[PDB]
Amino acid sequence: AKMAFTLADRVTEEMLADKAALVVEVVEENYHDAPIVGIAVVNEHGRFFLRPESALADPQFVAWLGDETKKKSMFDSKRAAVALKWKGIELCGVSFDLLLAAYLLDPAQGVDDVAAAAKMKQYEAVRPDEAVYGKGAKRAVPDEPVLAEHLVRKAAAIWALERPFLDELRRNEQDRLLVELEQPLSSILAEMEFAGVKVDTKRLEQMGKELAEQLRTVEQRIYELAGQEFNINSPKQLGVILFEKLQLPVLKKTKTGYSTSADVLEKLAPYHEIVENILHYRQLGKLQSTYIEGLLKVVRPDTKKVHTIFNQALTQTGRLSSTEPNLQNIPIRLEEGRKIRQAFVPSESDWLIFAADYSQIELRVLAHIAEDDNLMEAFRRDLDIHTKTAMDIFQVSEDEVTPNMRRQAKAVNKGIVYGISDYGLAQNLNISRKEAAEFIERYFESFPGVKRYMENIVQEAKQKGYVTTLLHRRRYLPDITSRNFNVRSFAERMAMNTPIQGSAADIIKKAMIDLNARLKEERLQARLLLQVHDELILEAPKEEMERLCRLVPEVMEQAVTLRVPLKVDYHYGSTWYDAK
DNA sequence: GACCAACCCT
DNA sequence: AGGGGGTC
Repeated sequence: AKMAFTLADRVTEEMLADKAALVVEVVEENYHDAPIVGIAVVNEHGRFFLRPESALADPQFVAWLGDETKKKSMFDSKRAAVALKWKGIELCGVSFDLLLAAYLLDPAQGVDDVAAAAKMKQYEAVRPDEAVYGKGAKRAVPDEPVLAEHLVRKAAAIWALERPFLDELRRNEQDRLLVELEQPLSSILAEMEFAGVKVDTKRLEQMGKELAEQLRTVEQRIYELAGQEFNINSPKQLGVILFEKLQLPVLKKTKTGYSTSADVLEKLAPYHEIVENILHYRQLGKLQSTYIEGLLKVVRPDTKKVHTIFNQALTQTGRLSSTEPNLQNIPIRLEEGRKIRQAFVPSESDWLIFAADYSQIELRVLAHIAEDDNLMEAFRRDLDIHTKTAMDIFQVSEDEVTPNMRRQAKAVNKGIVYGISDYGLAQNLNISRKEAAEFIERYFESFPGVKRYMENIVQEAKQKGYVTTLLHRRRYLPDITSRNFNVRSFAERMAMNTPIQGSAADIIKKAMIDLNARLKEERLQARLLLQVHDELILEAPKEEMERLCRLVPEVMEQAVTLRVPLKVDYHYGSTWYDAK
């Protein structure tokens, strides 16, 4: 049903109204220095398609994109913004972003294109991107006539839906969450990704060579112990050597057949010398293949930086997500892996990396929302919460809390936050189910308000159909009413966990917005680089380091007021690794 | 190209 | 709790 639209040869004044639906199409998944293939505008005066080359050599048009008074509605404005930044062009005045609007309304829907959003409000006059571009190897930009129609249909759909979405957002009391939190956050994220993080490639390469040598050493040793040669990365091949040939005990079974997971092999270490070498092999293999080679692929040879993409509209809890590369899972737990962080360096000379992290934010949030007196009081005293929990479940004095008692108390705390069952805790603490249920029972005696909260929250999700966060983020949990025990059980755990994890997301988001405002007021050159759930990473001049030590934590700490204080720790140094 | 099993992070 | 090579 051909939609009417002008395929313009040049930009005209009536295309630059102070209110428009704009589509700036970037079909590359990774939008960094990626082409723009089409522009559509839809407004009071009609519907228009433009060609980038024309539209972007045009001062009038670029002035308009840049103009903050001229208000745009879009879908995934960060994608457009970053693609335009790589071309030296600024995008401002995005008053409404449908992708973020749909995301707040229902993360479960998985809305990843305009069509998905449109179905939510019964609008079907737009095609799914995957249908116009195909998928995988057949991904292709179409001919002008087909492209032109699709862009305009998305612009047109954005035009039609903004009011319907803002109405529902308002009804959920999520309108401020879109306009004050997520949409501003999108601009800060656009800057972060474009700035990117500088990498020392020679430092990486050297590490690759050392690993290479060590992998060969341990690999040969494995063959020698095995008494033959086999592919160690092959489950089928490794299982045979471990369980048929060396006759090691079959502790666990996979769908495929044999389980060679770490927690399994560690149990088998005593029987044979070959097990410890294999775990080590894999550990090394993992760093070489994922983190050295995978990183060296994505470094941009020109700028010497990696430029991640932060997904703002993906997780079910309101958290961010990072890809190409993921900088939110760089090794930190074992020193061998941790060293990788020495490869991440400031972008200018005489600058330093500055890391700031919240301390036990999830448990602090639980205390606040649960209103547990015993937990509130623990954090007001600034105690060690795991040592404290140990004391309370084991009924002992600080003097008597052994490292094992702590480790155990800690596991209980995570479990409460993830809302696990006696079985899950038993699996984690490697103890009997009865013992696990004794711990939990003890925990709830020590913290009755937390118990009260878990019961009440499951009941509220049952009554309302969703659970909310502090800043009115929302998550629907249909399965909570399901008659299957396992499906219902999982729903209840989400019921318990989401307001904790989700409210923590909200807090750090606000901190990021607040922090940005302060950095500008202060006219500081410091800049945000990464966010890893409970921490922010910046780079700034050595001269600016002392000020940031006061400023960054103050801003993060005052983001919200709760019944307990928030606590931030910081460090800085010449590399990410040294900011410890 | 799609799954599985494995291992990285908060 | 939430994410991010081998085989057929």
